[PDB]
Amino acid sequence: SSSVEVSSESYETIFSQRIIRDLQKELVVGALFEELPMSSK
Amino acid sequence: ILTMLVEPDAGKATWVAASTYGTDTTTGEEVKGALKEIHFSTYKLAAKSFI
Repeated sequence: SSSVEVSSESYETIFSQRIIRDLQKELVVGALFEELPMSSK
Repeated sequence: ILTMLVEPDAGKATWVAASTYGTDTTTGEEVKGALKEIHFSTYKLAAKSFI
């Protein structure tokens, strides 16, 4: 409880700012092919 | 005989809680062990032949 003699109200917890992704889905199809730089429909 | 001491096996150290912190229990459970002994002795082989 972090409560021996003196106390701090959760000021202490190191809110941290590091971010992450779960080995998320590899994308393999979208980029393989080539583009026909078109101008219209 | 020849007696040697075999060190006793491992005993776990307790996971104390958060309430315990700040009390005599914080120190946790005692880990206590007693050396054990192994004993060696001898037997005999003997033979006689007689010219």
